Amino acid sequence: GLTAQQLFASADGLTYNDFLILPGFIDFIADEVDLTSALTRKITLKTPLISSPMDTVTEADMAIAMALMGGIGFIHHNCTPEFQANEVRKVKKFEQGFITDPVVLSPSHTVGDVLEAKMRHGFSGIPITGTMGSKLVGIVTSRDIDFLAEKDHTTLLSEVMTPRIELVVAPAGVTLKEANEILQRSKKGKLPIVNDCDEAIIARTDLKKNRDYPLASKDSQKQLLCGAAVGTREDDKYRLDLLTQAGVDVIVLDSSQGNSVYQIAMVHYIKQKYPHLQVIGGNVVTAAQAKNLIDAGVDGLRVGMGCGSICITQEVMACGRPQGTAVYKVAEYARRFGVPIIADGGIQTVGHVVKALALGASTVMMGSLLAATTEAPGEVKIAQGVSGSIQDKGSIQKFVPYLIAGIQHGCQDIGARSLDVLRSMMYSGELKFEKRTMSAQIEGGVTFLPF
Amino acid sequence: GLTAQQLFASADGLTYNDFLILPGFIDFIADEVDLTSALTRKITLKTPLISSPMDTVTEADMAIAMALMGGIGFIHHNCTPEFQANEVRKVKKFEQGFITDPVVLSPSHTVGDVLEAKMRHGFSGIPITGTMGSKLVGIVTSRDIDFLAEKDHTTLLSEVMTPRIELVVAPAGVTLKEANEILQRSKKGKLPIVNDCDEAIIARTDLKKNRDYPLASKDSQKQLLCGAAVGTREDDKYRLDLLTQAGVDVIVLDSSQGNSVYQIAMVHYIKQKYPHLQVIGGNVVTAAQAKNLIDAGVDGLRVGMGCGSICITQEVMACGRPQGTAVYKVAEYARRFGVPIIADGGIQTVGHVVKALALGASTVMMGSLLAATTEAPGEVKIAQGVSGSIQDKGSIQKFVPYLIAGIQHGCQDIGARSLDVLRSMMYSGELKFEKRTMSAQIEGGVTFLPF
Amino acid sequence: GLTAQQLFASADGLTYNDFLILPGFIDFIADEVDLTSALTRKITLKTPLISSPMDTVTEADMAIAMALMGGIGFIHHNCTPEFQANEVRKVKKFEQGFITDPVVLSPSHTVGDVLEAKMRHGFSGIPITGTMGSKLVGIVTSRDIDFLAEKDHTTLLSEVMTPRIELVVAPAGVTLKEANEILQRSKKGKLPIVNDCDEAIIARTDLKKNRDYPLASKDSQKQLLCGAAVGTREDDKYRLDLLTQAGVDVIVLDSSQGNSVYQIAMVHYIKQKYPHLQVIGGNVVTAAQAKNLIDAGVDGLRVGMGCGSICITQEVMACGRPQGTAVYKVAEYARRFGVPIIADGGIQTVGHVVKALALGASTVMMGSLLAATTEAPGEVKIAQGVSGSIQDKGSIQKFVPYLIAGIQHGCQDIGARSLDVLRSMMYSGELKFEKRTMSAQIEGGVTFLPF
Ligand SMILES: NC(=O)c1ccc[n+]([C@@H]2O[C@H](COP(=O)([O-])OP(=O)(O)OC[C@H]3O[C@@H](n4cnc5c(N)ncnc54)[C@H](O)[C@@H]3O)[C@@H](O)[C@H]2O)c1
Ligand SMILES: NC(=O)c1ccc[n+]([C@@H]2O[C@H](COP(=O)([O-])OP(=O)(O)OC[C@H]3O[C@@H](n4cnc5c(N)ncnc54)[C@H](O)[C@@H]3O)[C@@H](O)[C@H]2O)c1
Ligand SMILES: NC(=O)c1ccc[n+]([C@@H]2O[C@H](COP(=O)([O-])OP(=O)(O)OC[C@H]3O[C@@H](n4cnc5c(N)ncnc54)[C@H](O)[C@@H]3O)[C@@H](O)[C@H]2O)c1
Ligand SMILES: Nc1nc2c(ncn2[C@@H]2O[C@H](COP(=O)(O)OP(=O)(O)OP(=O)(O)O)[C@@H](O)[C@H]2O)c(=O)[nH]1
Ligand SMILES: Nc1nc2c(ncn2[C@@H]2O[C@H](COP(=O)(O)OP(=O)(O)OP(=O)(O)O)[C@@H](O)[C@H]2O)c(=O)[nH]1
Ligand SMILES: Nc1nc2c(ncn2[C@@H]2O[C@H](COP(=O)(O)OP(=O)(O)OP(=O)(O)O)[C@@H](O)[C@H]2O)c(=O)[nH]1
Ligand SMILES: Nc1nc2c(ncn2[C@@H]2O[C@H](COP(=O)(O)OP(=O)(O)OP(=O)(O)O)[C@@H](O)[C@H]2O)c(=O)[nH]1
Ligand SMILES: Nc1nc2c(ncn2[C@@H]2O[C@H](COP(=O)(O)OP(=O)(O)OP(=O)(O)O)[C@@H](O)[C@H]2O)c(=O)[nH]1
Ligand SMILES: Nc1nc2c(ncn2[C@@H]2O[C@H](COP(=O)(O)OP(=O)(O)OP(=O)(O)O)[C@@H](O)[C@H]2O)c(=O)[nH]1
Ligand SMILES: Nc1ncnc2c1ncn2[C@@H]1O[C@H](COP(=O)(O)OP(=O)(O)OP(=O)(O)O)[C@@H](O)[C@H]1O
Ligand SMILES: Nc1ncnc2c1ncn2[C@@H]1O[C@H](COP(=O)(O)OP(=O)(O)OP(=O)(O)O)[C@@H](O)[C@H]1O
Ligand SMILES: Nc1ncnc2c1ncn2[C@@H]1O[C@H](COP(=O)(O)OP(=O)(O)OP(=O)(O)O)[C@@H](O)[C@H]1O
Ligand SMILES: O=c1[nH]cnc2c1ncn2[C@@H]1O[C@H](COP(=O)(O)O)[C@@H](O)[C@H]1O
Ligand SMILES: O=c1[nH]cnc2c1ncn2[C@@H]1O[C@H](COP(=O)(O)O)[C@@H](O)[C@H]1O
Ligand SMILES: O=c1[nH]cnc2c1ncn2[C@@H]1O[C@H](COP(=O)(O)O)[C@@H](O)[C@H]1O
Repeated sequence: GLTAQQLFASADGLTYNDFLILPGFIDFIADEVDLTSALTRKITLKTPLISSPMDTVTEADMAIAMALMGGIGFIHHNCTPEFQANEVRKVKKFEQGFITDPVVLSPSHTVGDVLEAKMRHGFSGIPITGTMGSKLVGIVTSRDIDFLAEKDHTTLLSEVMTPRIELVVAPAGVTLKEANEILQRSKKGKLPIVNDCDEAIIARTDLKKNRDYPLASKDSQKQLLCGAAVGTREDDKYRLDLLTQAGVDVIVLDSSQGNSVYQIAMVHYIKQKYPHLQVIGGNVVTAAQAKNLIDAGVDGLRVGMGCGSICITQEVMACGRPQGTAVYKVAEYARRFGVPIIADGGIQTVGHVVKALALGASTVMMGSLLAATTEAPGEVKIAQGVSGSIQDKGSIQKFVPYLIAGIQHGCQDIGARSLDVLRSMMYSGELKFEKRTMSAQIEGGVTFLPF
Repeated sequence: GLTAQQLFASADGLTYNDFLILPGFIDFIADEVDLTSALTRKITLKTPLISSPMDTVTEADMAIAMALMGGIGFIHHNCTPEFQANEVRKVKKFEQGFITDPVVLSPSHTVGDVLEAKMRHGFSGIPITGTMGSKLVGIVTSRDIDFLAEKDHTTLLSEVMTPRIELVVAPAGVTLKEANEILQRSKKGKLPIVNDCDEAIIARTDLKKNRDYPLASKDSQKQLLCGAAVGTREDDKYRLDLLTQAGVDVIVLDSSQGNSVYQIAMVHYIKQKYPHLQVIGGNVVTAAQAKNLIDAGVDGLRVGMGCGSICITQEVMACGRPQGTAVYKVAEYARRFGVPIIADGGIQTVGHVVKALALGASTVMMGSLLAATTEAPGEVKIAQGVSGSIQDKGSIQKFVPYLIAGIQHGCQDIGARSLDVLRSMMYSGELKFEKRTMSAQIEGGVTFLPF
Repeated sequence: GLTAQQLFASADGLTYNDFLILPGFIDFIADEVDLTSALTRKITLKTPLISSPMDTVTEADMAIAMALMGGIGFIHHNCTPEFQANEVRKVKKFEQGFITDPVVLSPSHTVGDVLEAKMRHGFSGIPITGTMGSKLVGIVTSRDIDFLAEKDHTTLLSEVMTPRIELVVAPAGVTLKEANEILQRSKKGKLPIVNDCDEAIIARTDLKKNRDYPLASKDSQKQLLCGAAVGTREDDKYRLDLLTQAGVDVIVLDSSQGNSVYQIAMVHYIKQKYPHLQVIGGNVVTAAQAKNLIDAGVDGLRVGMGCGSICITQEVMACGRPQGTAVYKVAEYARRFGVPIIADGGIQTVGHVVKALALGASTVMMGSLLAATTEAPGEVKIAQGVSGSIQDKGSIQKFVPYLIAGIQHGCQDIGARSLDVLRSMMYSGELKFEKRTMSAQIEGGVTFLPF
């Protein structure tokens, strides 16, 4: 076949469908290939898959799911800054380990107020001055509240709490694993971490979820990694603070055409106000474009212009690049400076994901391929997109594993035991390509139900 | 408008789409109308809706769901008798109240065996001679087993059980509400009901589910009502016993054409071997047909021939009846002997359900309208059906409430405050009808998403 | 429901799809219903089904098949009279019992001539003056000829015949059953029936075929009943003789509109030149039309005008009648004089056949429904038909039994144990009908594969 360099020296407009990969020597099982990949210069993920920040794709629910499956979710603009910050708060509060700021109450409150807290925040389990300085009086939970009816709005916590002397508690200074051990071998669900003066909390739901989700992408504090997209205008500097107060780990600068003085200024702003925050540059399709955002200190580069399944940018603008050529030509340069690429748009099926991953992309952000799932949101001003529709596609819980299995099988029967080794062979020529004619693409095709 | 008698005196082939109902005097809210209806002569349901016993509709999962929503599910033939009995067992074991036959173990077993029981039967909580005579040694549960790894298959229950002296227990003789009270005000999930000699169990999951499902159709023992369809041949008499050992409450005799000596013999067999079982006659579309099955002592009558969304019986047979005319003409006679009718086939939307309910049907069985949901099964020999397909329709949990809301709104704006009063007015003329021409049906029609 | 008289008193244009039959009391198995029916006043058939004489439906092969399945075949006009007579000869020679005119040879012939006879006539087994007066010299057959190669065209029958002294033979005067017994208990295939002077033949193939085809419609001489369609012009009187020399049993007078002086003249000609030949009148759709052909002495009446699946007669002519109304109104009168009716055109599926049989038709003739089968032929001048096409439909051997099964099931679940009792009930009101609206026909409908 043809090496990547020889394939892309043709100067043709090679998208993904314009070439294939010649298979290799299988030497391992379909479940042994490692999918480890980097979302950012200082964030590593188990699943290279990402969810694109669009109004009908990525909100708190999709971010929760995609962080549980080892990926990540980026939240969108079509909402108020307060709404975006609230969604990020939900994402980071889904699974938390140390519950350092419970929904605390004072013994003067009422079971009706406990029910109100259950509705508004979701938790029926809340410890009972009503601040993070109160020596425990007790705890309330579903098993203390549930049977009460017609009397909740008139019953003090006095009649239903658990007096602390009956509680099991732990000291302030024990590590998380030790607190988990004390919780596990206490046959109870909540272990308040208390100070020597008797003034955080760890739950069992977090451990059950750690069981249920082996690949969940968690931070150093056992909270789901979350990201957010911040614009380039002046107003964006209040949105950025309102959200970074929520602790977003990575931000993608949202812009159709990335290379500009404006995004460079926004970078120089972020990388000087919050030096520990990780940034992703704007959509570039050229090494000359990416040079500026790399010199600006950016840690990752979104790649793709006009190749979206919902994007008519080429039609309306006469600018862009073929998807696969852009991805290869940009990643071959970004790789020189440790900057992950993200192939955005153009991905219709798992073969496209595998092609993009082999072409240099350290991760892959997808849009419409993830839309219409049960977790997705919903049930002059020249335009650049179409208000399309997609058929129902089920839950991410069932869908993402299909993609992971497909990528692993592809790596198996292409001969790569890891997504790093795959790229190594590609950049060393041990992996081979061949172009496809329209008749060949016709040949390679055809009630289909993969699961 | 036209009374029901005057409408059906026309002798025309009036299906549901061939007439409408003139609205009346609204005097109440959309949520005040009562939907109480009888599935059988001695079974009353909260939701008149039923799920038809077909290979791609009704299995254990669908029956569980439809019993939770106040309806009922009938299990099909396309499987072994053992499979059908197992499915009925699952349905009756989903929510049980008194757990009279737990998955009991002996202290000589192993945590690996507890995990095996969790996988095969589903419960991780099981009490520990290992029979229903053992004085309790302890109990095991997720909070006793979960943290164990690489040692489960070599650890006796000695290291992990809860010694009984630490357990809370109750005496044998307390009523279910008292046992529930002791469980609720003990802050624990399992209360073994023990004899005075210290040799059943009630869980908290049943009470949580009773909270979550107010309208769940439960028997006198707090187990979901379940049904099964048994044929008419000689072999069916072993299937009938193998399933009635599971405690099916109601049986529908499955046959295209009901009136026959064969179904009469099967009736006379059931109603003399298991006199307490309730039977539903075969598909009849005529009062003369229904006379025989009524005199045979049957308690309910399935109605509908050739009107199924997947049925080509008229095309292949030249026999049947128009759906609405059959339903009215048969129910007007069955009503004379307290026998509920079931309108089967011909129902595409909620208006059809409302029409059938107004026409006399005490309940309504549906096929394709419920197919393709997340809960449904799957992902010469002259034929009478087609292997069709349906688009995804989501979960029953979300779908059935749409139907209940629609039927309630229909009753509201037709002026009926209950499904009994609706039928009373219909049979007394206070409810009025009018025929529709093809142009009128064209007029009354038209991206649609009801929820 | 509605009696036939009340249904057809509506004066509407009721085709088959415009009403249904209400079911009744099943009292027997699906294979117990008798399908005996009369093709003509003096021909009774086991299978009411007939094949219509059209260029693309009925030739020798189709007639052979449809006579084997208990029906009959009528041969067409689109060919020379010699061709039609030859086709009838093939039909009557397919299975023959007494082979009274074998392909006889003289011992001076050659094995090459035996092969030539095998190719031209089909039989490799022929007895060896070479006329029906020769005292047998021997017989030749595949087992005497097959191994010979490169020498067949130069070998006399002397080297290969079976000398008569080695043959088993029977006397002239034995009945067919006795000769068959002698053949069966002789362990050989051909038994020459010889005169006392030692000057017919029976094969084992005829007995094997009598085994394989229990319902085959055979004449009094064990030859397949065959028919032919003869025009009404002057030239047709030579075609009639050229074919009646072949022994056609029944003739259908082919004409779009039957009632005319020309067809009456043709009747009066046939019924006076060949008084033993049975005739079928021209297409009538009215009792006033049928009166003339009945008084002309006709023995059967083809019914149907403009209702063919390939006929545009109404469109081009403004004349005809609705199919079901015509069939009922004509058969109710013809029945008065023992004349079978034949419902032609309008039968799309088995339900149509059942409806027609219930309506009075003693038989039914089909066109396109039988076209495209493996047995069918092929692989100003105002027009009245269209050169349409049909999808492949398999062999008659498999397809006819499906129709028998369907008609029998229809009779079962409509409550008729015989096609005579069905008609008797219909004419006495024990069978009931109901009209269908367009919405009802829409309801009763829907990858379908009946076998
Ligand atoms: N990459 C793709 O495939 C693609 C294609 C089309 C659209 N999109 C997405 O749709 C959106 C379109 O981005 P956009 O750049 O058009 O929107 P934008 O909000 O960044 O800006 C819109 C217009 O204002 C300009 N602008 C940017 N920052 C400005 C500032 N601070 N002051 C003044 N003008 C400023 C832009 O150059 C552009 O002309 C983004 O979400 C983009 O990612 C993506
Ligand atoms: N009413 C409708 O809308 C409709 C239409 C078509 C099919 N169906 C369903 O499809 C199936 C078809 O039922 P069916 O009656 O054809 O199937 P079946 O298994 O009851 O019997 C098939 C055939 O055998 C006969 N039969 C019945 N019991 C028999 C016995 N004990 N011994 C011998 N023969 C016996 C029947 O009369 C029929 O001819 C059923 O599930 C029926 O409900 C329903
Ligand atoms: N039954 C149906 O639904 C239907 C409808 C249309 C056509 N067909 C078939 O197509 C063909 C059409 O028949 P057709 O009557 O048009 O053809 P035909 O050859 O019988 O006669 C054609 C014309 O000649 C006339 N004619 C017939 N015999 C005559 C005679 N002896 N002397 C003088 N004139 C004579 C007829 O009246 C007609 O005008 C037949 O095979 C008919 O059965 C059937
Ligand atoms: N309470 C609690 N403990 C956690 C959570 N996540 C990890 N831990 C604990 O932190 C330690 C990490 O163990 P791992 O097996 O590596 O856990 P993991 O979350 O699957 O993997 P990592 O994210 O790589 O740590 C153990 O003591 C875990 O019980 C969490 O969400 N809640
Ligand atoms: N109580 C509490 N839980 C929090 C908070 N923030 C995040 N969580 C997470 O809430 C998750 C579920 O804990 P709980 O709400 O107690 O769940 P539970 O044990 O099923 O309790 P109930 O909701 O009473 O049924 C855990 O993963 C916690 O990390 C917080 O402020 N308070
Ligand atoms: N443990 C347990 N108790 C139950 C169950 N169903 C009902 N009960 C108890 O039986 C009594 C019935 O109370 P209801 O409010 O009528 O319960 P429901 O199941 O919603 O309604 P019904 O089915 O009409 O009894 C109460 O004491 C319930 O707690 C069940 O599944 N499990
Ligand atoms: N233990 C037990 N439960 C049963 C049995 N049959 C039905 N159940 C039902 O199982 C349901 C769930 O109870 P549990 O198994 O305790 O569920 P849980 O409290 O979530 O406990 P885990 O399954 O250990 O997580 C209840 O509604 C019981 O009625 C049985 O034989 N044993
Ligand atoms: N020999 C012969 N058979 C005839 C004739 N007319 C009809 N048949 C039929 O031919 C059919 C087949 O008989 P055979 O020709 O002997 O068939 P076979 O036994 O397979 O013999 P081979 O053709 O030699 O293989 C029988 O059903 C006969 O009735 C005729 O003139 N001669
Ligand atoms: N050689 C020969 N004998 C036949 C044929 N048909 C019937 N026979 C004989 O004639 C007698 C009639 O027996 P049946 O059982 O009535 O035969 P069938 O053809 O199945 O039925 P029928 O047509 O009613 O005579 C028996 O002696 C048969 O062997 C035939 O095609 N060939
Ligand atoms: N540390 C503790 N020591 C003693 N009792 C406690 C402690 N924490 C909570 N409790 C009380 O005992 C129960 C401990 O179990 P847990 O906190 O998991 O309850 P829960 O949330 O109701 O369980 P579930 O949600 O699974 O029904 C609580 O319901 C509660 O009222
Ligand atoms: N009657 C009892 N008295 C004392 N301890 C009990 C009793 N029944 C069970 N236990 C032990 O204490 C716990 C009681 O809570 P429960 O039975 O609901 O646990 P669980 O099923 O693990 O809860 P969950 O499934 O909601 O996490 C069990 O985990 C168990 O091992
Ligand atoms: N009456 C007879 N007596 C003795 N031999 C006979 C007689 N008729 C035919 N034969 C010879 O013996 C064989 C008798 O069997 P039969 O006539 O069925 O042969 P066949 O047609 O070759 O059989 P098949 O076609 O099944 O292979 C013939 O092949 C033949 O040459
Ligand atoms: O509204 C729009 N107009 C044009 N391009 C868009 C729009 N919204 C998102 N995009 C881009 O198109 C991508 C979607 O690619 P997809 O995975 O093929 O759906 C996004 O990740 C953005 O880069
Ligand atoms: O396979 C089949 N052939 C013909 N009728 C069927 C078949 N299966 C089920 N039916 C009938 O058709 C009904 C389905 O009606 P639906 O609600 O309109 O789908 C069932 O309840 C049965 O009465
Ligand atoms: O060429 C034609 N033009 C008009 N009618 C025809 C023609 N050929 C046959 N017919 C009639 O149409 C019938 C076919 O009916 P079918 O079974 O519905 O195909 C035949 O039996 C004839 O009565």
